[PDB]
Amino acid sequence: TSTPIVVDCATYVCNGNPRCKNLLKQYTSACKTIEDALRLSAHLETNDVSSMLTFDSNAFSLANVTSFGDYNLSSVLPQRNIRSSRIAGRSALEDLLFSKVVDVDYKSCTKGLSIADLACAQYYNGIMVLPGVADAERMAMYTGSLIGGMVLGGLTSAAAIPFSLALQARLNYVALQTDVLQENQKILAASFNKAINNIVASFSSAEAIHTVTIALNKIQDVVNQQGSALNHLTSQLRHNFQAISNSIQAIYDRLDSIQADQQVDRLITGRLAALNAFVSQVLNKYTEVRGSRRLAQQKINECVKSQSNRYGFCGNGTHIFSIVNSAPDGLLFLHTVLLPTD
Amino acid sequence: NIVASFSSAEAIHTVTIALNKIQDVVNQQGSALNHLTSQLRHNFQAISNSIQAIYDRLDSIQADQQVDRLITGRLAALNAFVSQVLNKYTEVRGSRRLAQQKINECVKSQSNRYGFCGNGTHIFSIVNSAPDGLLFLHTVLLPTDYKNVKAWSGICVDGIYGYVLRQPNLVLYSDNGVFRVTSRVMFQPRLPVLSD
Amino acid sequence: ANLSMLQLGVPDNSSTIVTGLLPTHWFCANQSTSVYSANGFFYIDVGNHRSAFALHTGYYDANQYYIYVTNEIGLNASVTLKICKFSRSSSFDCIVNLLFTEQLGAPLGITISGETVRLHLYNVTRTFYVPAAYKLTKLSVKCYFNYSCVFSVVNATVTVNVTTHNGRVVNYTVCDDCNGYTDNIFSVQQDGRIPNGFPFNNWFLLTNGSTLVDGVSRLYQPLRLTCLWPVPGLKSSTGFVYFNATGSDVNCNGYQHNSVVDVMRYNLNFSANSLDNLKSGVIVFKTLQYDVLFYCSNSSSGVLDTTIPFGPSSQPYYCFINSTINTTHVSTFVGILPPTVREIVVARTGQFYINGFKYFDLGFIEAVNFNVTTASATDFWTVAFATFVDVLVNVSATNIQNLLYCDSPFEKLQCEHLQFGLQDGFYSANFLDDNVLPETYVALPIYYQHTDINFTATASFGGSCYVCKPHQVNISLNGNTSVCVRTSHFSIRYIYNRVKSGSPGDSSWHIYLKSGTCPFSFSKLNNFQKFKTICFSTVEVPGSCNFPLEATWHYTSYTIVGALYVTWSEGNSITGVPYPVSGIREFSNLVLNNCTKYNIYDYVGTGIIRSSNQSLAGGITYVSNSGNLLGFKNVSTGNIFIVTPCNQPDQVAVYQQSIIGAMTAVNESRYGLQNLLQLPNFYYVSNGGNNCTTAVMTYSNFGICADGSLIPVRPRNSSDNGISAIITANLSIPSNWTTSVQVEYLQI
Amino acid sequence: LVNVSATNIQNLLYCDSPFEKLQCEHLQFGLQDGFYSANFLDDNVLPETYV
Ligand SMILES: *[C@@H]1O[C@H](CO)[C@@H](O[C@@H]2O[C@H](CO)[C@@H](O[C@@H]3O[C@H](CO[C@H]4O[C@H](CO)[C@@H](O)[C@H](O[C@H]5O[C@H](CO)[C@@H](O)[C@H](O)[C@@H]5O)[C@@H]4O)[C@@H](O)[C@H](O[C@H]4O[C@H](CO)[C@@H](O)[C@H](O)[C@@H]4O[C@H]4O[C@H](CO)[C@@H](O)[C@H](O)[C@@H]4O[C@H]4O[C@H](CO)[C@@H](O)[C@H](O)[C@@H]4O)[C@@H]3O)[C@H](O)[C@H]2NC(C)=O)[C@H](O)[C@H]1NC(C)=O
Ligand SMILES: *[C@@H]1O[C@H](CO)[C@@H](O[C@@H]2O[C@H](CO)[C@@H](O[C@@H]3O[C@H](CO[C@H]4O[C@H](CO)[C@@H](O)[C@H](O)[C@@H]4O)[C@@H](O)[C@H](O[C@H]4O[C@H](CO)[C@@H](O)[C@H](O)[C@@H]4O[C@H]4O[C@H](CO)[C@@H](O)[C@H](O)[C@@H]4O)[C@@H]3O)[C@H](O)[C@H]2NC(C)=O)[C@H](O)[C@H]1NC(C)=O
Ligand SMILES: *[C@@H]1O[C@H](CO)[C@@H](O[C@@H]2O[C@H](CO)[C@@H](O[C@@H]3O[C@H](CO[C@H]4O[C@H](CO)[C@@H](O)[C@H](O)[C@@H]4O)[C@@H](O)[C@H](O[C@H]4O[C@H](CO)[C@@H](O)[C@H](O)[C@@H]4O)[C@@H]3O)[C@H](O)[C@H]2NC(C)=O)[C@H](O)[C@H]1NC(C)=O
Ligand SMILES: *[C@@H]1O[C@H](CO)[C@@H](O[C@@H]2O[C@H](CO)[C@@H](O[C@@H]3O[C@H](CO)[C@@H](O)[C@H](O[C@H]4O[C@H](CO)[C@@H](O)[C@H](O)[C@@H]4O)[C@@H]3O)[C@H](O)[C@H]2NC(C)=O)[C@H](O)[C@H]1NC(C)=O
Ligand SMILES: *[C@@H]1O[C@H](CO)[C@@H](O[C@@H]2O[C@H](CO)[C@@H](O[C@@H]3O[C@H](CO[C@H]4O[C@H](CO)[C@@H](O)[C@H](O)[C@@H]4O)[C@@H](O)[C@H](O)[C@@H]3O)[C@H](O)[C@H]2NC(C)=O)[C@H](O)[C@H]1NC(C)=O
Ligand SMILES: *[C@@H]1O[C@H](CO)[C@@H](O[C@@H]2O[C@H](CO)[C@@H](O[C@@H]3O[C@H](CO)[C@@H](O)[C@H](O)[C@@H]3O)[C@H](O)[C@H]2NC(C)=O)[C@H](O)[C@H]1NC(C)=O
Ligand SMILES: *[C@@H]1O[C@H](CO)[C@@H](O[C@@H]2O[C@H](CO)[C@@H](O[C@@H]3O[C@H](CO)[C@@H](O)[C@H](O)[C@@H]3O)[C@H](O)[C@H]2NC(C)=O)[C@H](O)[C@H]1NC(C)=O
Ligand SMILES: *[C@@H]1O[C@H](CO)[C@@H](O[C@@H]2O[C@H](CO)[C@@H](O)[C@H](O)[C@H]2NC(C)=O)[C@H](O)[C@H]1NC(C)=O
Ligand SMILES: *[C@@H]1O[C@H](CO)[C@@H](O[C@@H]2O[C@H](CO)[C@@H](O)[C@H](O)[C@H]2NC(C)=O)[C@H](O)[C@H]1NC(C)=O
Ligand SMILES: *[C@@H]1O[C@H](CO)[C@@H](O[C@@H]2O[C@H](CO)[C@@H](O)[C@H](O)[C@H]2NC(C)=O)[C@H](O)[C@H]1NC(C)=O
Ligand SMILES: *[C@@H]1O[C@H](CO)[C@@H](O[C@@H]2O[C@H](CO)[C@@H](O)[C@H](O)[C@H]2NC(C)=O)[C@H](O)[C@H]1NC(C)=O
Ligand SMILES: *[C@@H]1O[C@H](CO)[C@@H](O[C@@H]2O[C@H](CO)[C@@H](O)[C@H](O)[C@H]2NC(C)=O)[C@H](O)[C@H]1NC(C)=O
Ligand SMILES: *[C@@H]1O[C@H](CO)[C@@H](O)[C@H](O)[C@H]1NC(C)=O
Ligand SMILES: *[C@@H]1O[C@H](CO)[C@@H](O)[C@H](O)[C@H]1NC(C)=O
Ligand SMILES: *[C@@H]1O[C@H](CO)[C@@H](O)[C@H](O)[C@H]1NC(C)=O
Ligand SMILES: *[C@@H]1O[C@H](CO)[C@@H](O)[C@H](O)[C@H]1NC(C)=O
Ligand SMILES: *[C@@H]1O[C@H](CO)[C@@H](O)[C@H](O)[C@H]1NC(C)=O
Ligand SMILES: *[C@@H]1O[C@H](CO)[C@@H](O)[C@H](O)[C@H]1NC(C)=O
Repeated sequence: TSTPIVVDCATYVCNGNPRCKNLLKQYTSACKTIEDALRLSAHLETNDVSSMLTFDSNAFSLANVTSFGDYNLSSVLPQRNIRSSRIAGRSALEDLLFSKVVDVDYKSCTKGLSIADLACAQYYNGIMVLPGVADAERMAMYTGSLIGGMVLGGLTSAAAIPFSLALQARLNYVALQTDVLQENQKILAASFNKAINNIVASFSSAEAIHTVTIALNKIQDVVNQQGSALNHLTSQLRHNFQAISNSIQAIYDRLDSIQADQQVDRLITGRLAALNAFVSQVLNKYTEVRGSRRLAQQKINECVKSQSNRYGFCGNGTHIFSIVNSAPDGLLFLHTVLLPTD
Repeated sequence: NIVASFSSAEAIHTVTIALNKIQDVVNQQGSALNHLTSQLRHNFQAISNSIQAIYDRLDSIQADQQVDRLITGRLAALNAFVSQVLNKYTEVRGSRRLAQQKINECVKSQSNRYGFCGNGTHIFSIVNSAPDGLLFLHTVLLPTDYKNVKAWSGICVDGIYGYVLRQPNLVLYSDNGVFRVTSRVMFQPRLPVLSD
Repeated sequence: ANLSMLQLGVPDNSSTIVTGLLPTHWFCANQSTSVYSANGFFYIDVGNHRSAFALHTGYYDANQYYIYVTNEIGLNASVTLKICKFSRSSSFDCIVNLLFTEQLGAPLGITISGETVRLHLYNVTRTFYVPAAYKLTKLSVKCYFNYSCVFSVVNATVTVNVTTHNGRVVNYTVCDDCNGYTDNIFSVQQDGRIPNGFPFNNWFLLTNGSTLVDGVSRLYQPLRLTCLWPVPGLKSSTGFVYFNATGSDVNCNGYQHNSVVDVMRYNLNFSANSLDNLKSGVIVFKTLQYDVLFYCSNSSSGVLDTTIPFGPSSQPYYCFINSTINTTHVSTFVGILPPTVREIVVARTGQFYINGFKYFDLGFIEAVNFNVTTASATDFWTVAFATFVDVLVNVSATNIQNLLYCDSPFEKLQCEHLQFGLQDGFYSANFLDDNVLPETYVALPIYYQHTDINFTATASFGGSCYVCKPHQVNISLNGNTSVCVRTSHFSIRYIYNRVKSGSPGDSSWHIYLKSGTCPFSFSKLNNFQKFKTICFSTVEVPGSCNFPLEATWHYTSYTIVGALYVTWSEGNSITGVPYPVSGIREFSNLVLNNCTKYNIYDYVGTGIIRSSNQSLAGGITYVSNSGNLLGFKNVSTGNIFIVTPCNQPDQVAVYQQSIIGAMTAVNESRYGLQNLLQLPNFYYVSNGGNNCTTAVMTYSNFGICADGSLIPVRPRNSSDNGISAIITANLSIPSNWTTSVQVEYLQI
Repeated sequence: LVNVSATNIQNLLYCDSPFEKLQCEHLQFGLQDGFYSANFLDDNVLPETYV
């Protein structure tokens, strides 16, 4: 996903000026279109994400750490409760990812009292940053459902199996096992536990460090871009066009309407052009993300729910299972694979 | 139900989505052209938006400057339009790649890619045309009722020799003492043989 | 028709003429099902039986909105309205789907004009805009007298005499008389509105220059009525009318508001016979000083006749103004009349218009005598007494087709988007509270030091004539030909000494500065404008831009008198001041707590300033990256001020062509909406309850339901089991299967 | 390169050295490690040619 942005046709051009309210009438068919594009895009994106984030209460309950035992899962599992009227909270890893890389509270932007923060300062120019879609409770519900599926083996009722068994089944898939005793499981549980600890430590601060670094770089990049786009849009308000000032009020304090309206029309033209450019940028980003969502869904189906044989896809090795967690604007996948040693 | 749903079951959800998407594609093509056309009215910093009106009032020594301003503006509008068009083509190319994969895997062959063509057991798909695209009708099986099965992990003859089914997709179970083998997917039981 | 006063649009305890799409005869029959030509219908039910009505076309059109009504009765009437496209009663595209609860015995109904659909719900009216509604000219009726249903098929152009008393309607009598009333006569509605559906037969839009021909726009026009006086009976014995409709004869039709208007509008009568159209007569205006006489003639020799043509001519008519000062019979040509004269409008301001076009401008008018000599009453259809309003108008061939007043929040949205009806969904809004603000002024330390200048003019007229020119004008700058500012501050006035005559015949002359050749307006040099140097002159100076001084006699003739010359260079040594500040050693001003205009260390804008106190180490100006003040520190001390934009933007939810609710940043009630919720990062204001079935509009994790209350979103429920393992166990294995077909669209 | 606050000098940077000149060119008191474009134009008086 990415955050929806809606920009007011008028406030971003003439920030509360009643003179422009008249001048802008002649651009209705060109100014309204800005809002139409932005609102539609927000709508479409909201619907799409909503169509992914489904929920299963059985698996959610079975996502309990006690289903996983020797393999741990505690830094992955959502907080079961925060003693509040909320189904779930963020896992330890999620708190880490979000905190390290880091919705506006618009109620504060009317109180005065403090020098305004950046958000309100953008709000004052008609640039609204909307609430998200993939909120924390939805993401946890979705995620917990995926995790419980790892232990809710194909039994009557909603009976679960030991995670040890689940994995054994996923091994037989690759190569039928001929040994009654699972010598492999203690080795793999221990190895797994180290791998997870290394990843969490790597994120907090093994070739896992390579892979983790890449994930962090990418997450940071996404964040920086959203900020940069808005800063550019906002900065352009200072770009006095071929006119006396960049303040419409300052123009009307100096010139009568017979000239002032021309000076202001130049500013209006410039500002509308800036908005058109912004909209194009936004639409392009949505297209990119749609591509990514398609891929993400494939990986959820093939590499989480089923278990594929697509060598070179989910994990450079023999894929046993994957864990999914939320991340800023996205999903983080932890692909657990086997690697031969001897 | 689908034809009726299109004319006006959870199929209604899926059909609604297809309709919304088809309509969206259509609206966008119209909107882009309307914008391009509307911009012709955006008189730039000149006397008029009609070149003729300019030449009826001013001699060439000034008229050519007024007109050059209009020309610059209009060329800029075209450049913007072209960029928009090219971006749309890129998007569609992505979609065509996917469409071809689905034709091959979900129409001609029949895949095992759970979660791909149809949320269920894919048997076959039908393809029809749609405005600017293809409509796929994926026919899948959905379980309705299942049996409770007394499964065994294997047989251990004389307390020494375990024997298990070679194929992991099969279940050995006790049909009230009669041992039978079934698929884990569909309840189509048969008697076991040693070669299993 | 047993209509309420509210349906009729009439005042209590009175007698009025009501015009338009009214009910008449009642089809009290048991024929079950029938079809009529119609522009609407009314019906009355009390009986416990279903009834239904529909307005439709003569064939099936897949893309026409059709109007369907159903009524069911219990204790009250359950009334359903649907305006939708139908699958040859299956709707699939709807403008409105509403349920009302109505008083039994009420006459309920629907009327259509153009694309406007009016729903009459006894006590109230609701309006919808429905594409091509005018096509719905067939009425189907399902209804019997056997079950109490009676109905009246509505045709067109009905005029009714209505009498009211003690809240009741007493009389409802259709005219056989009232010929032509439906094109010119109507009743003034509550608050002065002209009734929806009226045809503006001779009502022009006023202009000062160009005219609109076709399109939609917001106008400022004299379309709110305080009175309306039908076939007024104006005769040469009537005398003068003083704009405020408080004259002894002014029996206004409809509601009356005892105030003072901006204009009087005369809707003129005429025929095809030119000899019944040309009348002898004059129009006389009482100004603050003299009588002014307006009249016309066919030839240019105005001295040979005194007429007013109404209606179509066959020749040009020349029109002149006369006014006399101690036998100084000043007389001038003004202009040529249009081929047809239909409306005359006179403003208190002195502005005089014909068919919307301004012909001349008197200094001020106290009263008017439309002195047509006659034999009859039949020269006027009506006199309207009106004030200016902000209206959205659909203009066609220069005529009014659709007039929308924008007073309510929803009507204001229609105005803001210039659109007659919206699309259900979300809209941004910011209804700027346009008004006059106090001005604040904050600047770096400086001793205050100010000089006055006036640019004065004194004039004489009558050198050989009037209208032609001023005889002489004496122009000076504080008595000099050149005055300069050598002070930190200054201010400038403009004075026209008509008073020099002792007896201001000069009030017929208007002498003032024109927009100059300078990058500033003269009158704005008193705002906080900054220069290095200025100097002013009444005589030509090389390199100096100027402001021409122009004279006119009631804006007919125009001539240049002289000019004010100014030189300057940019910089910050000299500042203009709004008024002659005195006493103060160092000049500044600061207003807190409601909107101001400000100039603060050269940042200029508007908003609200509030005091605060934070440890803002550093400089004195705090701005956004868009260059707007966030705050400032008051130089001499550590007090800091916060600057905010009072006109905040909000999001409005629209459904069934009405405002449902709004998302805001401010903890207050809003667009009629009262019920305020606090949500983690905003407030939501509604008028809905907390029990409302389903969202109709959605975003994020919430939706807005049909009555505006909020509903939380919940993720789609779905689940399944895992994959069975090689374990001794009770497994669940599918036996019976069904099939479904899933639909996917891909663009190629 | 001057950091001005309430009209007063807060930070005065002379730009004589190449690195100080980069700070001047980007108007920034300290850079971010990485790559930068540079073209320190040798402003001076030139002879004029005429063809
Ligand atoms: C170029 O010139 C600049 C222009 O003047 C210069 O930037 C200015 O640098 C000074 C440093 O000298 C700023 O310092 C401020 O000091 C506050 C004052 O308290 C300190 O000083 C007193 C006097 O020196 C002492 O009495 C006091 O110490 C006592 O108390 C302590 C607390 O009780 C205790 O620990 C000590 O022992 C002692 O007893 C103390 O030392 C300080 O509050 C101030 O606030 C910032 O930090 C808070 C903590 O991080 C934030 O909470 C506040 O929220 C401040 O951060 C904001 O500003 C940063 C700088 O602009 C941004 O990075 C942040 O993002 C944040 O900005 C947001 O908020 C702004 C509104 O407040 C808004 O405008 C932004 O857009 C954004 O929203 C701070 O230390 C001084 O204010 C800087 N001044 C300005 C105007 O920026 C810059 O350094 C010079 N350039 C170069 C190259 O040097
Ligand atoms: C062609 O161009 C002329 C160009 O000037 C234009 O005429 C001008 O029209 C406006 C509108 O026709 C006239 O200006 C003033 O309008 C208000 C309008 O009411 C609105 O605003 C008040 C205040 O914001 C609200 O309360 C109200 O609800 C409305 O929303 C009138 O009320 C003003 O009338 C004043 O003068 C009367 C006579 O002097 C007084 O009885 C009345 O009390 C007013 O007093 C107020 O204004 C004085 C102004 O000097 C001030 O001293 C007093 O304290 C007090 O505040 C008023 O007329 C403007 O006057 C018009 N022009 C001329 C020459 O007079 C034409 O409309 C335009 N024509 C077309 C077709 O476009
Ligand atoms: C592919 O996508 C489909 C959609 O196309 C998903 O299939 C649905 O899966 C759910 C679970 O995944 C089905 O489960 C059934 O839900 C019914 C819904 O109950 C709610 O709604 C009713 C009606 O609105 C309310 O009264 C009730 O309180 C609920 O809020 C239940 O009603 C069903 O249980 C009943 O039937 C079973 C079977 O006969 C009995 O044991 C139960 O007692 C009870 O009587 C049940 O849970 C839903 O039917 C499925 N959809 C479809 C179209 O069949 C598929 O899962 C999905 N993915 C795959 C791979 O298949
Ligand atoms: C606008 O002005 C027209 C005048 O140009 C005016 O229409 C006329 O109204 C009267 C009043 O509304 C008509 O009625 C007449 O009344 C006298 C009454 O005694 C009769 O004698 C007239 O009889 C003549 O006309 C009959 C109808 O054509 C003939 O049958 C008979 O022989 C006579 O010739 C007549 O009824 C008069 O007809 C019309 N005038 C016209 C041109 O039709 C109109 O009402 C104005 N309206 C307003 C509100 O100003
Ligand atoms: C506006 O001001 C104008 C500025 O002067 C007015 O013009 C004047 O109008 C009067 C009538 O409009 C003229 O009358 C003159 O009368 C003499 C006298 O002879 C006439 O009377 C005898 C007796 O009634 C009769 O036998 C004769 O036939 C005449 O009818 C004539 O000899 C003149 O020829 C003339 O008609 C004024 O001279 C004239 N001004 C000018 C410049 O001519 C104008 O009336 C005013 N407009 C209005 C509507 O009041
Ligand atoms: C600008 O023009 C005015 C007129 O040419 C000249 O100043 C005027 O001075 C009088 C006396 O100082 C002001 O007060 C008036 O006093 C009389 C008598 O007590 C009283 O009836 C009037 O009400 C009024 O108070 C008058 O206000 C002032 N006029 C203005 C417009 O300020 C002024 O001198 C001029 N500027 C220069 C440089 O001369
Ligand atoms: C939005 O405005 C309403 C305006 O009524 C604010 O809610 C009100 O908050 C006061 C203060 O918390 C309530 O408490 C009252 O306090 C006085 C003083 O202690 C006491 O005399 C009264 O009995 C009462 O407790 C008041 O009940 C409450 N208003 C309502 C309708 O309940 C509200 O907080 C503002 N909301 C925000 C988020 O700013
Ligand atoms: C695993 O299940 C336990 C099952 O007992 C959860 O812990 C319980 O949480 C409820 C929450 O309302 C408390 O009343 C119980 O007392 C808690 N259990 C214990 C043992 O104290 C635990 O949170 C679940 N863990 C996970 C990861 O979901
Ligand atoms: C313009 O100024 C002249 C000069 O001040 C005025 O005419 C003077 O009037 C007095 C009084 O009648 C005479 O004593 C002077 O001789 C006249 N001067 C001249 C040069 O003839 C003139 O009246 C003023 N004009 C206006 C329009 O105010
Ligand atoms: C109209 O007459 C008044 C007298 O009826 C004129 O004003 C007077 O003119 C005389 C000398 O011509 C002065 O003494 C008076 O003091 C004037 N009146 C006032 C109030 O000062 C007036 O000028 C004549 N007006 C004209 C022809 O325009
Ligand atoms: C999914 O199934 C649950 C399980 O029965 C629904 O039941 C409750 O619905 C109300 C109102 O919809 C919620 O407040 C309760 O929290 C839900 N119950 C439980 C146990 O969670 C829920 O409606 C269903 N549908 C959806 C979309 O969540
Ligand atoms: C193979 O042997 C292990 C030992 O017989 C069995 O797994 C045991 O399952 C019970 C189930 O309640 C657990 O308590 C034991 O702790 C498991 N024990 C051990 C040692 O793992 C396993 O079930 C056997 N059967 C299969 C199908 O693997
Ligand atoms: C009729 O409308 C008035 C407002 O004009 C309102 O006060 C009254 O309660 C309404 N009455 C009914 C019965 O709806
Ligand atoms: C409506 O007009 C037809 C002529 O158009 C007429 O027959 C009918 O009776 C009129 N309606 C009513 C209510 O009388
Ligand atoms: C309306 O009734 C009053 C009372 O009957 C009468 O004065 C008036 O002339 C009537 N008007 C019409 C059009 O009949
Ligand atoms: C210039 O104005 C002063 C104004 O008070 C006046 O005394 C002076 O005589 C005027 N200058 C000339 C040259 O007349
Ligand atoms: C609002 O402004 C008027 C002046 O415009 C002043 O009387 C009033 O106190 C103001 N303040 C507030 C908060 O209402
Ligand atoms: C100062 O800041 C406090 C900070 O907690 C605020 O409550 C107070 O109103 C401020 N304003 C002033 C002018 O004291």
